[PDB]
Amino acid sequence: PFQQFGRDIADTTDAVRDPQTLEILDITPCSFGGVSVITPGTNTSNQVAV
Amino acid sequence: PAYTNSFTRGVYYPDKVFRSSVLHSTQDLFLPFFSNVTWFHAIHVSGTNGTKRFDNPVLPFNDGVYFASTEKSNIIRGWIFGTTLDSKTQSLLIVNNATNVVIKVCEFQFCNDPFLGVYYHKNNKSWMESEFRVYSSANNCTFEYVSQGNFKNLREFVFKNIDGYFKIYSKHTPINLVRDLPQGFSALEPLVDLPIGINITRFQTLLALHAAYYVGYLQPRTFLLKYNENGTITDAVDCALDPLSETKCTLKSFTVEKGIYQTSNFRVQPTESIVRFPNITNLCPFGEVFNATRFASVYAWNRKRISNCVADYSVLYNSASFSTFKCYGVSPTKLNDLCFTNVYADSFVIRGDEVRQIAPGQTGKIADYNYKLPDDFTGCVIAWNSNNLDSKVGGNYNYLYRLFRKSNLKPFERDISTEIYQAGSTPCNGVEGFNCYFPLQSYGFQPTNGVGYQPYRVVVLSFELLHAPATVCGPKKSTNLVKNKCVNFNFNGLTGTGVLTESNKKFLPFQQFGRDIADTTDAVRDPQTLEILDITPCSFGGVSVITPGTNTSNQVAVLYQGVNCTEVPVAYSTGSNVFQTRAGCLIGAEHVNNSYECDIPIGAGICASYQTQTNSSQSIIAYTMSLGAENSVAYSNNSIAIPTNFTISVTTEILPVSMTKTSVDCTMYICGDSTECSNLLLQYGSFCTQLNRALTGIAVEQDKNTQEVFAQVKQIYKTPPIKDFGGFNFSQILPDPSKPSKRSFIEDLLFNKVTLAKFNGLTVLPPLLTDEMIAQYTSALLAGTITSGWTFGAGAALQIPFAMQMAYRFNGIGVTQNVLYENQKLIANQFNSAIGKIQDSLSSTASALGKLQDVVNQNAQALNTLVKQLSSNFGAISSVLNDILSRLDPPEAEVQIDRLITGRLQSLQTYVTQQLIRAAEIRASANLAATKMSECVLGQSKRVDFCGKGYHLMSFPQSAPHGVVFLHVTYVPAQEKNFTTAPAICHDGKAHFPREGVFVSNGTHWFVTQRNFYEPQIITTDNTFVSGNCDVVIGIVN
Ligand SMILES: *[C@@H]1O[C@H](CO)[C@@H](O[C@@H]2O[C@H](CO)[C@@H](O[C@@H]3O[C@H](CO[C@H]4O[C@H](CO)[C@@H](O)[C@H](O)[C@@H]4O)[C@@H](O)[C@H](O[C@H]4O[C@H](CO)[C@@H](O)[C@H](O)[C@@H]4O)[C@@H]3O)[C@H](O)[C@H]2NC(C)=O)[C@H](O)[C@H]1NC(C)=O
Ligand SMILES: *[C@@H]1O[C@H](CO)[C@@H](O[C@@H]2O[C@H](CO)[C@@H](O[C@@H]3O[C@H](CO[C@H]4O[C@H](CO)[C@@H](O)[C@H](O)[C@@H]4O)[C@@H](O)[C@H](O[C@H]4O[C@H](CO)[C@@H](O)[C@H](O)[C@@H]4O)[C@@H]3O)[C@H](O)[C@H]2NC(C)=O)[C@H](O)[C@H]1NC(C)=O
Ligand SMILES: *[C@@H]1O[C@H](CO)[C@@H](O[C@@H]2O[C@H](CO)[C@@H](O[C@@H]3O[C@H](CO[C@H]4O[C@H](CO)[C@@H](O)[C@H](O)[C@@H]4O)[C@@H](O)[C@H](O)[C@@H]3O)[C@H](O)[C@H]2NC(C)=O)[C@H](O)[C@H]1NC(C)=O
Ligand SMILES: *[C@@H]1O[C@H](CO)[C@@H](O[C@@H]2O[C@H](CO)[C@@H](O)[C@H](O)[C@H]2NC(C)=O)[C@H](O)[C@H]1NC(C)=O
Ligand SMILES: *[C@@H]1O[C@H](CO)[C@@H](O[C@@H]2O[C@H](CO)[C@@H](O)[C@H](O)[C@H]2NC(C)=O)[C@H](O)[C@H]1NC(C)=O
Ligand SMILES: *[C@@H]1O[C@H](CO)[C@@H](O[C@@H]2O[C@H](CO)[C@@H](O)[C@H](O)[C@H]2NC(C)=O)[C@H](O)[C@H]1NC(C)=O
Ligand SMILES: *[C@@H]1O[C@H](CO)[C@@H](O[C@@H]2O[C@H](CO)[C@@H](O)[C@H](O)[C@H]2NC(C)=O)[C@H](O)[C@H]1NC(C)=O
Ligand SMILES: *[C@@H]1O[C@H](CO[C@@H]2O[C@@H](C)[C@@H](O)[C@@H](O)[C@@H]2O)[C@@H](O)[C@H](O)[C@H]1NC(C)=O
Ligand SMILES: *[C@@H]1O[C@H](CO)[C@@H](O)[C@H](O)[C@H]1NC(C)=O
Ligand SMILES: *[C@@H]1O[C@H](CO)[C@@H](O)[C@H](O)[C@H]1NC(C)=O
Ligand SMILES: *[C@@H]1O[C@H](CO)[C@@H](O)[C@H](O)[C@H]1NC(C)=O
Ligand SMILES: *[C@@H]1O[C@H](CO)[C@@H](O)[C@H](O)[C@H]1NC(C)=O
Ligand SMILES: *[C@@H]1O[C@H](CO)[C@@H](O)[C@H](O)[C@H]1NC(C)=O
Ligand SMILES: *[C@@H]1O[C@H](CO)[C@@H](O)[C@H](O)[C@H]1NC(C)=O
Ligand SMILES: *[C@@H]1O[C@H](CO)[C@@H](O)[C@H](O)[C@H]1NC(C)=O
Ligand SMILES: *[C@@H]1O[C@H](CO)[C@@H](O)[C@H](O)[C@H]1NC(C)=O
Repeated sequence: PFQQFGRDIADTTDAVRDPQTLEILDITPCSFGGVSVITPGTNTSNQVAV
Repeated sequence: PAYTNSFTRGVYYPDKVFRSSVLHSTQDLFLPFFSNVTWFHAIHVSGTNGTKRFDNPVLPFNDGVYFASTEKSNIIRGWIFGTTLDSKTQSLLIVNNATNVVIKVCEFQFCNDPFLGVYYHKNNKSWMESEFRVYSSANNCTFEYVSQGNFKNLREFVFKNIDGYFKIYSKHTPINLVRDLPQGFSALEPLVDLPIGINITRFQTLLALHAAYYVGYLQPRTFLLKYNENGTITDAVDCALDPLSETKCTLKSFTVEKGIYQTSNFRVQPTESIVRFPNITNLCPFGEVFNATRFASVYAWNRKRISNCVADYSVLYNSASFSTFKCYGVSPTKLNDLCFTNVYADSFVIRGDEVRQIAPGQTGKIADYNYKLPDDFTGCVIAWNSNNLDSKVGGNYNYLYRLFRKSNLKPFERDISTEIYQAGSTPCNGVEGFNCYFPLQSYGFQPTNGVGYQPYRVVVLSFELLHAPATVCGPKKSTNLVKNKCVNFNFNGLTGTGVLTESNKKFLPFQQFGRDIADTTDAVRDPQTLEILDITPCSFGGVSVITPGTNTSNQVAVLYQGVNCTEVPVAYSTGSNVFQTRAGCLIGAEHVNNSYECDIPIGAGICASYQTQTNSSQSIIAYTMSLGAENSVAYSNNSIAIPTNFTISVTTEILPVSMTKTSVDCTMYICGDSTECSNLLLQYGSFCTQLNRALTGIAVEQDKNTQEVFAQVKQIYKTPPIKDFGGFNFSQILPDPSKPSKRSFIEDLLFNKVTLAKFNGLTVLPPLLTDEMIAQYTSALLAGTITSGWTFGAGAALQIPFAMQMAYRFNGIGVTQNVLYENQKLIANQFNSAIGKIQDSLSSTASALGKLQDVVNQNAQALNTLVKQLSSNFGAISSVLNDILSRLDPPEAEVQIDRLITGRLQSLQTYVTQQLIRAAEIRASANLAATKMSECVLGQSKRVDFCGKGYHLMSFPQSAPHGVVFLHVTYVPAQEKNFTTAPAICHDGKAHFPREGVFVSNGTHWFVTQRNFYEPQIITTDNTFVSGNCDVVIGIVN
């Protein structure tokens, strides 16, 4: 009951609480990064891959 | 009186924050632990006796107070929190019972202290007989709010104030124990925080006038805070309280282990600052000028330049001979030690009414034609009247003044010229009168005039702030002589902290300063006397605290790094125990004449430890550092020793093989979906483009090292499930068929030790080989070194029989397969025992993984940095700068974000510099690991003593988070067979030897053997061949 905000070991927001009703919650960042292109040599064809 | 101290209680939650399973050395306002507190007996009298003075429990709100009285009826109601209570501050009233409160903030002008009458036939909650006075003041109500007896509970409350807003903390802990101060801890949570807007300096309790009890204080300390798995305050430790307080603070652990730890440096404060100057005023024109025959007039005010000297004007003030020592622009005080460009001595005579005219902004005939002070108002008035020193009967009008001119005098214009004045039109030519009068008149003053119209002795000082050198400076305040004690000195410009001791040099007249080889302040010469001085910074050094692990008790210790004892706040396990040595002013450790083996060196050769000694025990002992003790094995010219035994000990020295392969979304890291920040960082461009380039180069370089050190052959190999060796087996390292992944137990113990460690751009690139597949490799590597062995080098898993695989390994340090073939069963049994000791140590001594767990520790710590310099906000007050950008006007926001982003680029270049230097060190380590796997696992190097401590017999890879263990199987000799020896034997009148062999007899027979084991044989021409001569050989036997 003494909790209004949250954080975690690495000082990152671990949980936030709806301040109008009390239910467990977590925050996991959406994409976790990552945009790269696995394409073969452009001397070869243009069939791309992501 | 009685002054029993309080327990570890007195704490509240730091602020409006929650954060679980995590420790914090958070800075806020706390009651010091174990500080002496009161035991206030102000309790009621009884019907027949029970009397006492019964004075009031009163301790002013010194930064905060802790309340720990365990009543049994709680008749105390008032909680008077007023800044002063003297009818001028809104004293908030608090009355408490079972968790509900009424609130009022009225003033207080009570009598004595608001008191009641406790008697018979009354007093539980109601009266039926009234009494119980409640009201004593009513002026304003600026804020308000409405909601066996053996120690059933405790009503304790901590009170603190920040920014005016006040936080009540209450927690009615059930403490049935009737013994004493409960040796435990439980914090206090805040119900209502409300902004009274006034200081709190005093709190006082309701009483009456006509058994545990505690009340303490608060100081701006800072605590280590521990929150349990369920997330609540359980135990806390200070920083500045004891040496172990700061030990825990700098290690952020309730379970600190033994060692020295940097805490701070004892910035020994200088006792006094030594102000000093030349010996005398050095010909100041002020002790000689005032007594003069006659002054000059105002139009002819004298000019005696002041320079190349000092003047002490304070002694003039205390001579009480000035009618004015007030300065305009500058102040007469702080005119002493501050000096100006050019100064002049001007002596002359003014009128009392013309004392006004000589002042900034003041006008007059004198101010118009006789003297003007330029509008850069930096001037003074110093004078005294002359009715007693320049009085003359019949009066003196020799003091004149100019009275005709067209405009004002120029700055500092002294005019004596008699240029022909003509305001009018006609040339006067002797016709003088209307519009032709002479431009000179006198003053015509008598001694009998008023003091204003009386003569004045006036000397004014012109303090011009010109571009020329300033050479009229301040007075003397020396006699601050200092010898061998740490002080500050001030030789008018060149300073130095520390001591001023006579030194062994000579000095030169033109010289005044000093220097040294490093071009820093070394010696100074007294301007008032000739003395060959020295200056040395006060103490510096350091404060590295020695202590055993906090699993052991709180016997604390301090150390001063190589500094003389000049600070001794010492006060039967302890006592007057000062001992200075080469380490410096060591404290809290009895000096020991003997020196056992060192554990934790502290500086210059001392190791303070925590062993036990017998005298009639447990204390901190130090000694001059050593290693074990001295050893003395006699080293003749014909004596050897050779081991009849040995050990196969798998020492575990490990190597960081990779890093948490973090990338940086440079723009997004700096600018998490923010428009102008992204724009500006793209405009800066090249910076984070090459930072990303460098970190990608990191990623690729360490995963290619990961490959070559593991996929040395890209062809994977899987260990056959047929684990059959008769004892040589690798149960807890070889993959277990029944396990989920094909790891083994030691991997499990490594993994569950990830207790040392993605929202803020900490983009964790997955390893090219994750747990399961990095294990796939490492298992393949183990399979290769157990089955294919060294021939794994060239892409072909050329299997070899293992029983001869470690035979060739032993030959890798020149050990013939004999000892293996005759001891392999035991060799394997103690191999398994060594592995079991490894697992037991890694499950029982975390320092066994020490350096790798540490390197992972600062990997995570560097990531946490990268996160937390966003807190290092440089002048902003939010983590991500986008809201600061939104907080200012888009041009003004552009301006502020300019230098926030420059600081952020500073942080970027910093972090990447540390990451690159880690990359370099870990890259050398990676090539090291490659060499270990290659020259040490894919074979066996004749390269001695690098595959872990001691020799190398075998080495095994196995996964680790961003690392990899190497089971350094070292050969270490055990026995000492110290019988005689020689270079060779002249058995044929000439030297003898095999490809290599020491000739080491038993006396009974001559024995020849290797040089790492005792496997002797007799001299025989088959092995120990014949070469050399017996002509000049030294130490040989006939
Ligand atoms: C700044 O300028 C002032 C100007 O007066 C100097 O004051 C004089 O300084 C001299 C020497 O500097 C003083 O001579 C003193 O001699 C004493 C020895 O006593 C014998 O000799 C005297 C000579 O008359 C006999 O009468 C006497 O009976 C003895 O036979 C010393 O003990 C004195 O030492 C004191 O002063 C020096 C600094 O001068 C300090 O370092 C010492 O610790 C000690 O305090 C001194 O040498 C003379 O008496 C002074 N007279 C006056 C009127 O001041 C200052 O000395 C000068 N500043 C410095 C640093 O020299
Ligand atoms: C180099 O150093 C290592 C350790 O640093 C040594 O390892 C030790 O090896 C010795 C070899 O003997 C071990 O000694 C033990 O002796 C026991 C004696 O038992 C005999 O005698 C009793 C009567 O006293 C009889 O009842 C018994 O039947 C035997 O006739 C042996 O029994 C021990 O054998 C072990 O295995 C058997 C298997 O069944 C068990 O039953 C036993 O209980 C026992 O566990 C063993 O031989 C000694 O224990 C080893 N050290 C350690 C720490 O274990 C190397 O030997 C040494 N090399 C040299 C050359 O000295
Ligand atoms: C964080 O702290 C919380 C509070 O301390 C922890 O809650 C614990 O949860 C357990 C599990 O239910 C409680 O266990 C017991 O409760 C019984 C009551 O018995 C009666 O009611 C139960 C239903 O609850 C019923 O099945 C029985 O037949 C009875 O009808 C008590 O009698 C037991 O003594 C015990 O209290 C705990 O009470 C509660 N903790 C306690 C003891 O404070 C929570 O789990 C914590 N989280 C952790 C550990 O991380
Ligand atoms: C604890 O104190 C509070 C406040 O003094 C009490 O709350 C009020 O008590 C009065 C009687 O003293 C009632 O008339 C009110 O209805 C109560 N509630 C309010 C004002 O909101 C409370 O009764 C006290 N409880 C105990 C056990 O002493
Ligand atoms: C509060 O205290 C009064 C006394 O001041 C209690 O009165 C007692 O009542 C019991 C009856 O249960 C008598 O046996 C005692 O002799 C009384 N005490 C006297 C007359 O001094 C009252 O019961 C108490 N009430 C509570 C709720 O504690
Ligand atoms: C290696 O050999 C030893 C001894 O022959 C085996 O030790 C067994 O370990 C298990 C572990 O749970 C015990 O339950 C057995 O009692 C031990 N002794 C046996 C089976 O005789 C070990 O299992 C072997 N490991 C491999 C991989 O073969
Ligand atoms: C080798 O050392 C031995 C002893 O350490 C030497 O033998 C004698 O040593 C003592 C003291 O060192 C001398 O007083 C004797 O004169 C030595 N005797 C001889 C015959 O030298 C020995 O000299 C050393 N050198 C060699 C080549 O053996
Ligand atoms: C395209 O490539 C043809 C064959 O080269 C092969 O494929 C490339 C991708 C490389 O892997 C190379 O080592 C292989 O041998 C060429 O015949 C052709 O000329 C190339 N066309 C270009 C380069 O424009
Ligand atoms: C507690 O008692 C000790 C012993 O007399 C005393 O030195 C100390 O000053 C006391 N603490 C106070 C008065 O805060
Ligand atoms: C009553 O108690 C007080 C305690 O302050 C004590 O001094 C006094 O002697 C007691 N009365 C009698 C008659 O003993
Ligand atoms: C204490 O009083 C000063 C008076 O100048 C005031 O400025 C300050 O804000 C007060 N502090 C608190 C916490 O009310
Ligand atoms: C603390 O832990 C070390 C670790 O081995 C141990 O040697 C020591 O005996 C322990 N002492 C106490 C008091 O727990
Ligand atoms: C500390 O004092 C001693 C003598 O008390 C002196 O020899 C030593 O040089 C001093 N330390 C330093 C750093 O000068
Ligand atoms: C030898 O023992 C004495 C007795 O305490 C001690 O004072 C002295 O410092 C010791 N000497 C050394 C070199 O430790
Ligand atoms: C081994 O060294 C000791 C000296 O500690 C010596 O007394 C002994 O004689 C030596 N052994 C042999 C066989 O010479
Ligand atoms: C030396 O000779 C005796 C008698 O043969 C033997 O018992 C002993 O083990 C031998 N020692 C060494 C070190 O060779």
